Amino acid sequence: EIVLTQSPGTLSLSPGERATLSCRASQSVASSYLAWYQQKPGQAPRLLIYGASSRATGVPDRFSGSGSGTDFILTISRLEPEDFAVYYCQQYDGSQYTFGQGTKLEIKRTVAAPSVFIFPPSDEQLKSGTASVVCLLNNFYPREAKVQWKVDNALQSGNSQESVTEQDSKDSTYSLSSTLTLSKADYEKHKVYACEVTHQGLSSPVTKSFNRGEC
Amino acid sequence: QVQLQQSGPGLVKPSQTLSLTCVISGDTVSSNRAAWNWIRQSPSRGLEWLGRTYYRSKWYTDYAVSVKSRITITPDTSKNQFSLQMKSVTPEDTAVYYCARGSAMIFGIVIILESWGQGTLVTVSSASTKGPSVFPLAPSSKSGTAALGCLVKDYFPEPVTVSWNSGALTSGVHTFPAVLQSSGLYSLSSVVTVPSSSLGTQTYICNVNHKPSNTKVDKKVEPKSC
Amino acid sequence: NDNSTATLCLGHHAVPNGTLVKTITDDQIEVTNATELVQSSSTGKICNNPHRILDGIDCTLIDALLGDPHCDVFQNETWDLFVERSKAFSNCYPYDVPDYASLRSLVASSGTLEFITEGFTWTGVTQNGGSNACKRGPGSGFFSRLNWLTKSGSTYPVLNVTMPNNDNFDKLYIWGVHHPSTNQEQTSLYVQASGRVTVSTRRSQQTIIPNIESRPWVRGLSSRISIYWTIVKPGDVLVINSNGNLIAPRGYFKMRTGKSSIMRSDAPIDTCISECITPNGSIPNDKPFQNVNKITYGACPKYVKQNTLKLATGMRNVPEKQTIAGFIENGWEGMIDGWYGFRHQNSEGTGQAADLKSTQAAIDQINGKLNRVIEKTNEKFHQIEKEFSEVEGRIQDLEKYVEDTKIDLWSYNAELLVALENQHTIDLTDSEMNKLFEKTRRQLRENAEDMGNGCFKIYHKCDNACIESIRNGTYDHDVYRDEALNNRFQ
Ligand SMILES: *[C@@H]1O[C@H](CO)[C@@H](O[C@@H]2O[C@H](CO)[C@@H](O[C@@H]3O[C@H](CO[C@H]4O[C@H](CO)[C@@H](O)[C@H](O)[C@@H]4O)[C@@H](O)[C@H](O[C@H]4O[C@H](CO)[C@@H](O)[C@H](O)[C@@H]4O)[C@@H]3O)[C@H](O)[C@H]2NC(C)=O)[C@H](O)[C@H]1NC(C)=O
Ligand SMILES: *[C@@H]1O[C@H](CO)[C@@H](O[C@@H]2O[C@H](CO)[C@@H](O[C@@H]3O[C@H](CO[C@H]4O[C@H](CO)[C@@H](O)[C@H](O)[C@@H]4O)[C@@H](O)[C@H](O[C@H]4O[C@H](CO)[C@@H](O)[C@H](O)[C@@H]4O)[C@@H]3O)[C@H](O)[C@H]2NC(C)=O)[C@H](O)[C@H]1NC(C)=O
Ligand SMILES: *[C@@H]1O[C@H](CO)[C@@H](O[C@@H]2O[C@H](CO)[C@@H](O[C@@H]3O[C@H](CO[C@H]4O[C@H](CO)[C@@H](O[C@H]5O[C@H](CO)[C@@H](O)[C@H](O)[C@@H]5O)[C@H](O)[C@@H]4O)[C@@H](O)[C@H](O)[C@@H]3O)[C@H](O)[C@H]2NC(C)=O)[C@H](O)[C@H]1NC(C)=O
Ligand SMILES: *[C@@H]1O[C@H](CO)[C@@H](O[C@@H]2O[C@H](CO)[C@@H](O[C@@H]3O[C@H](CO)[C@@H](O)[C@H](O)[C@@H]3O)[C@H](O)[C@H]2NC(C)=O)[C@H](O)[C@H]1NC(C)=O
Ligand SMILES: *[C@@H]1O[C@H](CO)[C@@H](O[C@@H]2O[C@H](CO)[C@@H](O)[C@H](O)[C@H]2NC(C)=O)[C@H](O)[C@H]1NC(C)=O
Ligand SMILES: *[C@@H]1O[C@H](CO)[C@@H](O)[C@H](O)[C@H]1NC(C)=O
Repeated sequence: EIVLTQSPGTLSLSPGERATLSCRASQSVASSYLAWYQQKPGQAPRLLIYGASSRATGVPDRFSGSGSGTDFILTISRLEPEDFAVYYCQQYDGSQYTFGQGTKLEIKRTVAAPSVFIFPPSDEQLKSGTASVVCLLNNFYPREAKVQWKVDNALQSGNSQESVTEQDSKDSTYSLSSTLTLSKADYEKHKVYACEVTHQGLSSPVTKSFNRGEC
Repeated sequence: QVQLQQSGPGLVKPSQTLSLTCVISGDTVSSNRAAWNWIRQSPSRGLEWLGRTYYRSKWYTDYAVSVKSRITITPDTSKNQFSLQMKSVTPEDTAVYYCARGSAMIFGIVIILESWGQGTLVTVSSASTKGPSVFPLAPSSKSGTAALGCLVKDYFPEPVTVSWNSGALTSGVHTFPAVLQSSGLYSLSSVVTVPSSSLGTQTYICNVNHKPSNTKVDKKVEPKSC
Repeated sequence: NDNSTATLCLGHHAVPNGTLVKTITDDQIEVTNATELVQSSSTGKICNNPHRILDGIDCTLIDALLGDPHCDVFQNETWDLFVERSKAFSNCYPYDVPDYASLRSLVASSGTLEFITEGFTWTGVTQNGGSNACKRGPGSGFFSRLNWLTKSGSTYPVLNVTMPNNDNFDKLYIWGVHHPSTNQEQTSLYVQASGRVTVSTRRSQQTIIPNIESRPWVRGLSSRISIYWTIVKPGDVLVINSNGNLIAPRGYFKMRTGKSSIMRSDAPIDTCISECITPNGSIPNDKPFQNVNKITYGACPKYVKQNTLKLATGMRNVPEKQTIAGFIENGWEGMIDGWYGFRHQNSEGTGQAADLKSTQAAIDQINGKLNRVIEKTNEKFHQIEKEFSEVEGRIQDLEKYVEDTKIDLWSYNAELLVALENQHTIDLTDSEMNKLFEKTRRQLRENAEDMGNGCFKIYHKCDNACIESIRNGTYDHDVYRDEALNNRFQ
C-alpha cells in the first residue's frame, strides 16, 4: 500500500511564526484524497484540511494545505499557544486508509522558573508497608529539567520515577512529578528528605526538604 | 451533529476475543450518506484503520489486509449501533480504539472521517484487574500560594479518571500521566495549585474512578498540624 | 469446472435518487451530484438588520415629507430603506406632483427627512391657513412644512422674499401653488383675479400661473394644490415672488448624498440578519441567481426568470435494481469512494476498489466549473446591461416592455451557459470511463476477452495480488500468456 512519512518528527516554534509540515508519499497520491488531522492530548483526531487544500468547518485561515504527487505541505501561519498538538496526514488509496507518524508541534515560550513542592508520605500509606515521597515542579519552560533525590545528603539512583505533563494549551508550560518509593522500614531509618532541582530558569539549583516527622 | 459513544475501557486476556460497541446518537446506522469506521492507535503501530461498514440498499463491509482474518464488524439496526470483534488477540493489539464516521465531502464522494468517538483503551494482558489506593498530599507551611494533591497508586489496568470537587475545580489542576512501576502496576499523581488563604474555609475532595476495577473513591485532602 | 479463471468488472458510482440537470443533447439528465444556482425560496419577512429600515405604515414618502397630519411621527426621521405599504393613504388637502417619481426618488436617495425651519418674513399677508380635510388634532390644520398664505384685510401685495444660502450642503425647498375651483374662491382668498408664483435661483426659474378649474371631488374639495421643489447650492440664493396663490415653505430639507432608497412591499418586518432585501422577504446572498423578485436592495444575486438552474458536478446516474456485471447495464451503488471502480471475482472471493487516477482526472476538471460559470455570466450580465441600455432610441413614456425582454434574453444566455458546462461535464465523465476500459483491455491483451457487459474474463488464475497488479500499472501478460492460452483453445 501507500506509506506516508512526515517531516519533521518534532517542531518547536515561537508564537506568531509560521509552521510548515511536509507529508511524503511512497507513490503518487490523488490530490483530492489527502487530509490533515489535529490531535490534542487526550482527544480524538480533529479534521483540519481535507482534499489537500480545503478547510473544514471551524478552522481559521491560518491553516492551509497544498501539494501534489508525493509532496504535500500544511502551513500554520499565525501560531498560538492553543495550536500545540500532533498533526497527522491521511490518505486514501482505493481500499485502505493510511496515516503518517505525526509531527509534534510544541510552542516556544519565555523561560519560566519552576515552583518546587515536596510532600511527605501519608500516615495511612505507611501502615500498608510502602512509602512514596513526592517532589513537584509546577509551570515551567522548557521541558528540560533534572530532579536529584537526596536522603540524608546521600544521592539516590534508581528508586524514583518521574512524570511530565503535556504542554498546557493556555500558559504553554510543563509540570513534572518525581516520586521516590521506599519500604516503610527503610523510610524510618533516615530523617531528612530533600529534593534538588536544576533548571535553566534557576540561577542556582533549588532544594526543598523536610525533616522526617513534623513540627 | 452525531454523537458516538463507545463501551468501557477494559482488559481482555491473551488469545481471547476483543469486542467493542459504538452507540450512535443523532444519526442512523442505515444512513445513505454515512459510513462507520473503526480505527485504533498505539505507540508501536500508530494510527491504523481497521475496517468500515455502510448501507447502500445492502450492507457492505471493508477490512484492512493486516487484520482481515480475525475481524468482523457487524451493524445492529435495532439498537442503532455497530460493533467490532477481533479474535485471537495478541499483545500487539493493545491500543486506543476509535469509532469514527465517514461522509462524502467532494462532489458526493471522497469519504472522510470527520466525526470521531472518545476512544476506549483496551489492554490484552493475562493479569488480574486491580483497583487503586488513594492517598492524600496535604500542604504544609507556605514558602504566595499553596499546593495539594492526591496519589493514586497500585492499579491495573489503565485508565483512571481524576476530578476535583466533582468537576467543580478546573483551574490549576494537573493530573499526571501514569508511570508503570516495576510491579507491573500503575501509579498516578494529581495536584492542585490553590491560594494559601483558601485552605480551612474550603474543602477539596479528590474524585477517583477506575472503571476496569469498578471503584469510585473520594478522599478529602486536609492540612495536618500539631 | 473449478477455480481455473477469474473475472474483473469495471463500473462507476451510482445513486438511487439523483438530480435532473439540463444539457444540450437532452432536456434532462439524471446526474449523481449537482448544485442549485437560483434562490427561489424566501423566509417571507424582511430583516431589520444590518440596514436601517423604516416602515411607513400608512404614510407614503411624499406625505411624510410634506406633513400630512397622520404622518407627523416621521419628522426628522432617517432610514437606509423606506418601505411603503399598500394601505398607506393620504388624508390632507388634495394635491398633485407633476414630477412625483422624480421627487420621491430624490428624497429617498438621501436617507433623511431632516427639516429645519427658516425665518421667512411674509409681510402684509396672513399665514398658517387651514382646511378641515386635514383636521389636525381637534381643529383645522394644514401640512406641517407648508405655510398657506391668505390675504390680510383687503390687501394681498406682491411678496418678494429673498433667502441666501451660506452652508456647505444643498438645500431642498418644497412649496406649492393653490388652484381654486371658482373665481369667488380666488378673490376671497387672494383678492386678485389671477395669481402667480415665481421661484428662482441663479439661472433657473420656475413660474407657475394658477388654473381655476373644478377638479374631481376629493375630501369635500374640487380645488387642488400643485407641489414643486427647488434646490439651492452653496452660495446660491432663493427668491420667491408671488401676487397670490402661494403655498410657502416653512424652511428646507437638508439632503445628504447616500446609499438609501425606497421600495413598495407589504412583507412584515422581523429581527433577523439579511444583506439582501426583496419585496417578498429577505434572501441569502450565497447563490449566484435568485428567482424571488426583480427589484431588490443590497448585495443581491442576479435576477433570473426560471426557478431552477442546476450545475452538474457528477456523472450520468444510472441506478441498480432487482438482481455480476459492470457499467454497461448499471452503476454501482456500493462504490462510494470514487466515480470509477473495479470489481472482481476470483478464487479468493469477490472484491472491490476504486480507480483514483481517473476519478481525480474528472474532479480536477469539475473543480473550477462553478467559478467559471460565475465569471462568464457576470460578464454577459454587465454586457447585456451596458448594451440594451440605449434601446434603439428610447421613449420614457412607454418602455414598460423593455425590462420584460431584458430578463428573457439574460435568462436565455445564463441557462445556455449552464447547459454548456453540463454537456461538458457529462462528456468528460463518460470519457474517463471509456478510457479506463481501453487501458485495461490493452493491459490484458489475449489473456482475457470482453464479456460484453463491461467485464473481462481472465482465463488464468489471478489471485488478489495479481488483481492489484492489473489495477496498478504493472501487469506483465507474457508470464500468464502461456497459461491463459492453454485454457483458451480448449
Ligand atoms: C453532492 O455532494 C455533496 C457532498 O460532496 C452534498 O453536500 C452535502 O449534503 C449533506 C446533506 O445531508 C449536507 O449535510 C447536512 O448539513 C446540514 C448543515 O450542517 C451544518 O450544521 C452542522 C451542525 O451544526 C455542522 O456540523 C455542519 O458543519 C454545518 O455547519 C445539516 O443540518 C444536515 O443535518 C441533517 O442530516 C444529518 C445526516 O447527514 C443528520 O445527522 C442531522 O440530524 C440532520 O438530519 C446535514 O448534515 C452537507 O453539509 C453537504 N455539504 C458537504 C460539503 O458535505 C450534496 O448534498 C450532494 N448533492 C446531491 C446528492 O444532489
Ligand atoms: C502494484 O501492485 C503490485 C501487486 O500487488 C505490487 O507488487 C507486489 O507487492 C507486494 C508487497 O506489497 C508483493 O507481495 C509480497 O511482499 C513481500 C514483502 O512483504 C513485506 O510486507 C511488509 C510491507 O507491506 C513488510 O513490513 C514486511 O516485512 C515484508 O517485507 C515481497 O518480498 C514478496 O515479493 C516477492 O516476489 C517479487 C516478485 O513478484 C520479488 O520482486 C520480491 O523481491 C519478493 O521475492 C511478496 O510477494 C508482491 O510480490 C508484489 N508483486 C509484484 C508483481 O511485484 C506493486 O508494488 C504495486 N505498485 C504500486 C506502485 O502500487
Ligand atoms: C410580492 O410582493 C409584491 C410587492 O409587494 C406583491 O405585488 C403586489 O401585490 C398587491 C396585492 O397585495 C397588488 O395589488 C395592489 O394592492 C392594492 C390593495 O388594495 C387596497 O387599495 C386601497 C389601499 O391603497 C384600499 O382602499 C383605501 O382607500 C383609501 C386610500 O385611497 C384609504 O383611506 C382606505 O382606508 C383604504 O385603505 C382598498 O380597499 C384595498 O384594500 C390593490 O388595490 C391594487 O390592485 C394594487 O395594485 C400589487 O399590484 C402588486 N404589485 C406588484 C408590482 O406586483 C406580490 O403580490 C407579492 N407576492 C407574493 C407571492 O407575496
Ligand atoms: C427636527 O430638527 C429641527 C432642527 O434640526 C428641530 O427644530 C428646531 O430645533 C431647535 C433646537 O435644536 C429649536 O431651537 C431651540 O429654541 C429654544 C427657544 O425656543 C432654545 O432655548 C433652544 O436652545 C433651541 O435654540 C427650534 O425652536 C426648533 N424649531 C422648531 C420650529 O421647532 C425640530 O424640533 C426637530 N423635530 C423633531 C420632531 O425632532
Ligand atoms: C423684489 O423686491 C423689491 C420690490 O420692492 C425689489 O428689490 C430688488 O430685488 C432685486 C432682486 O434681484 C435686486 O436685484 C434689486 O437690487 C432690488 N432693488 C431694491 C431697490 O431693493 C425688486 O424690484 C423685486 N424684485 C423683482 C424681480 O420683482
Ligand atoms: C428514490 O428511491 C426510491 C426507493 O428508495 C424510489 O422509489 C424512487 O423512485 C427514487 N426516486 C427517483 C426520483 O428515482
